[PDB]
Amino acid sequence: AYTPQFYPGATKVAENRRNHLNPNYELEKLREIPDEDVVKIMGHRQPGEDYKTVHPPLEEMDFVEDYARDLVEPLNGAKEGHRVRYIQFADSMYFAPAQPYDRSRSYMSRLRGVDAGTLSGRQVVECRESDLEEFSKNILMDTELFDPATSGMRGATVHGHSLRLDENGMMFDALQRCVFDEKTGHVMYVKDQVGKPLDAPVDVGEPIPEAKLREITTIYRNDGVAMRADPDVIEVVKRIHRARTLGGYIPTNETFKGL
Amino acid sequence: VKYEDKISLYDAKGNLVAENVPLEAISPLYNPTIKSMVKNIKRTVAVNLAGIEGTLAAGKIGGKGCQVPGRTLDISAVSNAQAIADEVEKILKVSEDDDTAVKIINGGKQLAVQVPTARLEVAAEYSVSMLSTAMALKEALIKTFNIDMFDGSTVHAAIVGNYPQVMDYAGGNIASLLGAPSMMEGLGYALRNIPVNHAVATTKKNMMNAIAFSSVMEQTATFEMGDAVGSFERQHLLGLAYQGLNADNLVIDFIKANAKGTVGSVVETVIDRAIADGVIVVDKTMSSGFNMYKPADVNKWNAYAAAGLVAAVAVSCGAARAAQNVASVILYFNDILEYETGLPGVDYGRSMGTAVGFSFFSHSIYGGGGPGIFNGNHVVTRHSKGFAIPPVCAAMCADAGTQMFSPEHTSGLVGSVYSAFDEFREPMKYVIEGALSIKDQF
Amino acid sequence: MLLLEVKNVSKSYGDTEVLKNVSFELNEGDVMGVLGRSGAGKSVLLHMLRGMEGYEPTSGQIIYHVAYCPHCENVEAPSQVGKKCECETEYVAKSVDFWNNNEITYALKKKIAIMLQRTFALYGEKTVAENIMEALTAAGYEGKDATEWALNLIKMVKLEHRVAHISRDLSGGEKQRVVLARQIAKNPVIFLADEPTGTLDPKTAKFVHNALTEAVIKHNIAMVITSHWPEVIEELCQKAIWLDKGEMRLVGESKHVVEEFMKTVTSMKEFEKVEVKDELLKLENVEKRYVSVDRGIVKAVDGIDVSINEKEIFGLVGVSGAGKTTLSKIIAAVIPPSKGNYEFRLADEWVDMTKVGPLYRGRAKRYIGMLFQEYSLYPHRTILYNLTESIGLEMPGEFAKMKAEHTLVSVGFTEEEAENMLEKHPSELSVGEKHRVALAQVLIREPHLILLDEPTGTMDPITRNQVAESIQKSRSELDQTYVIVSHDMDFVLNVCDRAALVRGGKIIKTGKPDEIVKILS
Amino acid sequence: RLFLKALKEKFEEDPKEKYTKFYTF
Amino acid sequence: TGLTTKRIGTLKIYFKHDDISMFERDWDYSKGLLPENTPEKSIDSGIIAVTNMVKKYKGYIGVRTSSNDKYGPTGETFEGTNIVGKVVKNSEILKSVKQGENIYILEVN
Ligand SMILES: Nc1ncnc2c1ncn2[C@@H]1O[C@H](COP(=O)(O)OP(=O)(O)OP(=O)(O)O)[C@@H](O)[C@H]1O
Ligand SMILES: Nc1ncnc2c1ncn2[C@@H]1O[C@H](COP(=O)(O)OP(=O)(O)OP(=O)(O)O)[C@@H](O)[C@H]1O
Ligand SMILES: [Mg+2]
Ligand SMILES: [Zn+2]
Repeated sequence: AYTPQFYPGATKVAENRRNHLNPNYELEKLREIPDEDVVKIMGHRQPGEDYKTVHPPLEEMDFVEDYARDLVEPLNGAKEGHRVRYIQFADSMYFAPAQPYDRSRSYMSRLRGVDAGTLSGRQVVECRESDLEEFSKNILMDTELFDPATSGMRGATVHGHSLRLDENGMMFDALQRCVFDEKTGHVMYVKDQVGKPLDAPVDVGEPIPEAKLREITTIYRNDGVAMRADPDVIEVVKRIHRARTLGGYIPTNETFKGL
Repeated sequence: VKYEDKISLYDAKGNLVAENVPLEAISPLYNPTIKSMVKNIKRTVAVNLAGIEGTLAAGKIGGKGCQVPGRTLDISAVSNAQAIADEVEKILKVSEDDDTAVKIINGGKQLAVQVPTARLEVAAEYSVSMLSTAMALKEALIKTFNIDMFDGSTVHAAIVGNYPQVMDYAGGNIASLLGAPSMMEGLGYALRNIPVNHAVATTKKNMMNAIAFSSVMEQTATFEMGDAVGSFERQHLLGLAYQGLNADNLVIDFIKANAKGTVGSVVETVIDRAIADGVIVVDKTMSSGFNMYKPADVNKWNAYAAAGLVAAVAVSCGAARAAQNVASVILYFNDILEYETGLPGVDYGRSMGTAVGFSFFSHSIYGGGGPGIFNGNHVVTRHSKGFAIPPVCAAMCADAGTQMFSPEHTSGLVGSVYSAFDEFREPMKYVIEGALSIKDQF
Repeated sequence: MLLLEVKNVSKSYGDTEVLKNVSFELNEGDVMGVLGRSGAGKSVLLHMLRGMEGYEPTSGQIIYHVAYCPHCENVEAPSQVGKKCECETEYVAKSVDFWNNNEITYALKKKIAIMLQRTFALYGEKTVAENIMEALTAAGYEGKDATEWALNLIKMVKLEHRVAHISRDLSGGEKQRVVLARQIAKNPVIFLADEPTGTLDPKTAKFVHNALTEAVIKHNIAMVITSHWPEVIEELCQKAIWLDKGEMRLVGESKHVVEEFMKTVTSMKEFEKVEVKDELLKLENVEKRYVSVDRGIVKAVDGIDVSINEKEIFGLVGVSGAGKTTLSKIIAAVIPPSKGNYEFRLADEWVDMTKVGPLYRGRAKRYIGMLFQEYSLYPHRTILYNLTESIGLEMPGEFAKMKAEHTLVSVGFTEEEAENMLEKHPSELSVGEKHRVALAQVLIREPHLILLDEPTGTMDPITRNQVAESIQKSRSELDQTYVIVSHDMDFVLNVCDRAALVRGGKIIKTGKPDEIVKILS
Repeated sequence: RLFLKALKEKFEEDPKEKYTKFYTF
Repeated sequence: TGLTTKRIGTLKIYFKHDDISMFERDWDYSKGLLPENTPEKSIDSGIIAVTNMVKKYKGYIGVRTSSNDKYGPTGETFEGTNIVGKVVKNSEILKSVKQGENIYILEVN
């Protein structure tokens, strides 16, 4: 067979990117947020009530006979028939453990039937509501992919990914969805990801210490680990660029001899 | 012969059809089936008689929200139908053994007219079909119901709609699969006008047949653009064979291997297959591991990656049963493959750029419409030369009715007209048969 | 003549004979009743007859005998063998054997209708008309034909007040009737109905029942209907089976069978009296209006003044669409009112609750738990995870298992059943086992005010009496106040003390459940 | 049970006590 | 436990059940309790452990006199427990100490 490498490089940032891309790597969990708390921060549905449906279950609807379409097993939320919801994250440039393109690549490498979108200060994944809640609790919130200070589940107004951290080390939030409770040392979400206030604040845990954030981040920084210390990634990027250029010029084997 | 590449042809169920078929047997310049589809698209006109009757009864000529009081004609086009079709056939007739065919669709409320190829042999462009059909329909309506001489302009406005003022058929009831040649994104872009929804509705929501239809149109268009000329012809033929026609059963094999899998598992299976077939080899191993890969056959590696792209879209959109995932799957399939192997993606980044285009076109308030209206004659989607559009057909075929731009909402007339032809309803089977008919001449 | 046979089939699920020795025969037109306890195997048997994934037999087989067109793939009734097609060809008779990959299976599967238990197979965003219109168009008919039916149909399940209303914004039994009206409108060869009426009130249930007859029995379509609630099994089926834990305890004429079943039964436990203690909630002019620029105003709650007196069980009875779920969601601080006051006496202070936040509604929302009428669990988690880890239990994980077991036992499971159920997924339970698990999930946090939207609905009289004594014991030993929305009257007599009647968003009169009964009749 | 009452009294993380920033003043 | 200042530390019994004896926590020093020494196999008897920030009861210390393959000395799973030390010499006093009583420890390295 083929043993899959995931990312070039020898530094800790490349190792963290490889770990995020690896579906067989168990991400270290750092907090326990209950399922109903994740649902409440998500703000899509009331916990305890049934999922809203967009179509009948796949057994009820009649489709044409398609051999290639029926080879793929659908998701459970697709089997019952559920609306497609989203969960959106903002990641600070100051050593957040997960980063937008890294998030999108890891989501599309690890999860089935997801819709990943990458912006500079935004990253959103869309899926059926039950499966989306499942991997939001299991992977997105409780593991080392999330830090309540340098990252945040937020839709609507997103700003502060490139700004400096506040006095408590948290990312800037124009709507202030999550605040810092100095009596317990924990970050508490007082609003959901879109902005309406929550009736009961939910503990997402305490901020990750900066020393651990240096080890678990996936961003390259001059004050942390720079790409000049990782020449293998730059060489792979340059090889990809040269291969694209040679393929766009003349896509033959003799023109790729100068690769 | 000039290409030593041999392909094995498979049907939509993954069963073997023939082996050692030459690569040029599926070429648009050789395949009789592809020629027949091109000619049929060029000469087929769809006429909405019920729309003409409704427009003339209410005086709804013009465009959106336009209504002329006093210019209302009460004719019965649906009730007559057969007489109008006979008159249109008689006017459009050139020889007695003509290919003029005006058939009745949905009990008189629609017409599917095929103008003869004699009128297209002396035409520099395909627009002779719609203009000739419009003229024949105007004459048939004026002669069948005794329209006054002062209402022929109203009849023309109901049939065609604002044509001398607006160089298009906007408010009319006559349609074709191809738009106006002056409304193309680039020169030679006429064949990339069929949207995804039209291809899905024509193939009756069949996955492999819609993929084959979209790929045949896109690669025949690249031949029309002059792109697949010289050193690019082999790469476009390999792309057509492996992405649309399931050469060597690659798409079906990848889908079967990744029934429970994700996009990354599809990437892994594609790399494993390309290593096993000798398409790619190890270039060098860096200090931190990561043995770099280089293509031993560049065009074959591009074809393998395109087949894997189609399979990844099918796997992810069959897992989700929703057609909204196409842009992300293409984008991050190419990204994961590139940063996993150090190898170029499909179309050397053009597929990824077109996936970014699909992303901003179908996922934002800056976007407009869904993936069902994707066609290569759009500024957003024109950049990939027939490598990003055929996966969208698989995505829309895997959709469980969660899209506003469903094929039923946008392409019911197109499906009812063009599903009658065998080479359009099942393009894969008849393209394979046409390739089989010309095996021995290479 | 004969439609389908059932050979000696024993369905097992890993040393779990959910069903064994099941065999019955049906002809062209007859209603067959499947009567039994909760978890007996009725839903498994109907998914078995439907041919859904995972319901393949291990021992036996079922034969479907149909009519068929080899050029048209239309399946029909076997009686059609001998008649003329809607295409060319005459017809051919097929002994389709399900679970044998027999082509026709696909066409036959399209020709059979199923009413899923506690699952609304509707498009949600396609209103009421387009949902039914879809059914017609999908199955065939035509502009006029469809229109005629659509209107004739919306009349039968009684939905003329919600025609352009979005079906996602409907209310429980209304969605049930919408799914029903979608389910007749396909011309089936068989209509498998799992709990066709639902937790529906007497009157609306009667309409559903007559609608079913008016249609399926007219087109002599065989009926397989389950209800472990007999009075329907009799008024609908002529031949009914009684099974117990997957084994046919009896197979007879429906009348005798229902008799025998009802003898096996138990009476209620009329608990001891209780004195209540002070007012806890006070709602003053609560209104809830759903205004649309395209369908009119739906005044769900139309001015409602109620008071709950602390440790007491309060009932809310009414007809479907009266506004009970909207009221209960207003009480639970889930849906804010358009107008009106709600104060909750936490201990002596009345927090104004139409104010969001921990400083205001939150205060009382810590001790408010609601079981929804359209409930759900977490299907990717186990039952033990659902009671303990999914909601957050304030105890270490080693000691949460016996707490969840105690809660399941208090709900009305045995020790063996609760032990076997803990390491299981919600998809492996029955509708009624899932309902009791959701009730335990609400109860395990021990909130003060508990809202229970239809606790019963799929419980044998015995299971219902169980859930009932549960609520009563917890109210007295734990002074928990309850608000109950229900349709079973005898539950209100032997459980509730101060029920209220809701009619079109009003409160009419509040009083004793017997007084409410003589007001109703 | 006695153990259930002991667990409830010993492991009750009261939100008013643990999160006085929000539920109080 | 106070071993930073004196030579003998004090542990207060917080909760007790058969084999398990959990000690009190300090909600002032339990801040950077990242998962550090998480068990890989079944925990052996007489192992002192502290629950990390993963679990809700972070900082609580405990020890059990038996061995199990699923739960740590504090009732949490292995991913929520980090092993800090073990009891070496003196035993059979954890089974005869009531709740709220203080036991005294001495480091022997
Ligand atoms: N997928 C499954 N795997 C294992 N056991 C199952 C599965 N589905 C159902 N069961 C069990 O099989 C038995 C029959 O369940 P079924 O849903 O048929 O009950 P029912 O008679 O319809 O009762 P109810 O009134 O609750 O609907 C129950 O014990 C149920 O827990
Ligand atoms: N979100 C909504 N938008 C519009 N109308 C709604 C909405 N929710 C409920 N309604 C309508 O308001 C009425 C009251 O609904 P509610 O769910 O409160 O009824 P109910 O008394 O619980 O009935 P049932 O017995 O069916 O549960 C119904 O006719 C329902 O269709
Ligand atoms: Mg059931
Ligand atoms: Zn037929």
